[PDB]
Amino acid sequence: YANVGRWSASINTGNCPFSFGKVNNFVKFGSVCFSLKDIPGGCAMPIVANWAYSKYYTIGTLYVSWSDGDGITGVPQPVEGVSSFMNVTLDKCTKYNIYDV
Amino acid sequence: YANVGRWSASINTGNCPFSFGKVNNFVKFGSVCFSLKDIPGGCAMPIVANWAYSKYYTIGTLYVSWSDGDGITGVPQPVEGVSSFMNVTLDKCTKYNIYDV
Ligand SMILES: *[C@@H]1O[C@H](CO)[C@@H](O)[C@H](O)[C@H]1NC(C)=O
Ligand SMILES: *[C@@H]1O[C@H](CO)[C@@H](O)[C@H](O)[C@H]1NC(C)=O
Repeated sequence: YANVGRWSASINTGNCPFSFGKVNNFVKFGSVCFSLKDIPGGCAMPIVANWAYSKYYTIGTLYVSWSDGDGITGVPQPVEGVSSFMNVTLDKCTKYNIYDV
Repeated sequence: YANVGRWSASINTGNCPFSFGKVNNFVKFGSVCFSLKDIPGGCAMPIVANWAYSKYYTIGTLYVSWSDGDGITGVPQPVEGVSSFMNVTLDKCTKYNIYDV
């Protein structure tokens, strides 16, 4: 969509213990699955359009379901192969995600 | 199923204030109902298969719904008729469920 007039749209957390987008920050799961048709035990994130922050419509929702644990990690950008990078900024104040801390 | 390879499966509490199996411990309801198709206001317990505790699949879910109150009790084993047993172990430390305490 275009930002025509005072229209806006977004995902919202809805009732999940994470947000769409924010799961790119090294959030971990034993298994995670998404749908545009409802899925059992899963939380739902409303795809909300609104006009002027004054009228709001759930133009759809995203249904998301997961196991806690790990083996699945959400990440900022692409990765390849067996070899894995370590990226570190020495001696400068830094925001870090080190061995899932 | 057989425990072939590292496969396992279970019910989990999901989002319920009880577990399947554990409701056999004298848990009480005004009404309770179960389904394999979704039911309104009810919590859902995921029927999870997993491999090696490392990949997990909701092979189904159990949907469960209830009223609080009583007249329905979950119990360990069968019962019959109008007459009801009292089973007590005097003078030895014991785990008890006495008049729903
Ligand atoms: C480390 O992260 C920064 C963030 O932009 C990126 O520019 C850089 O390419 C990364 N280094 C490696 C080795 O991936
Ligand atoms: C009392 O509970 C024990 C637990 O195993 C059982 O073996 C016994 O038969 C019970 N007694 C009665 C009267 O049901």
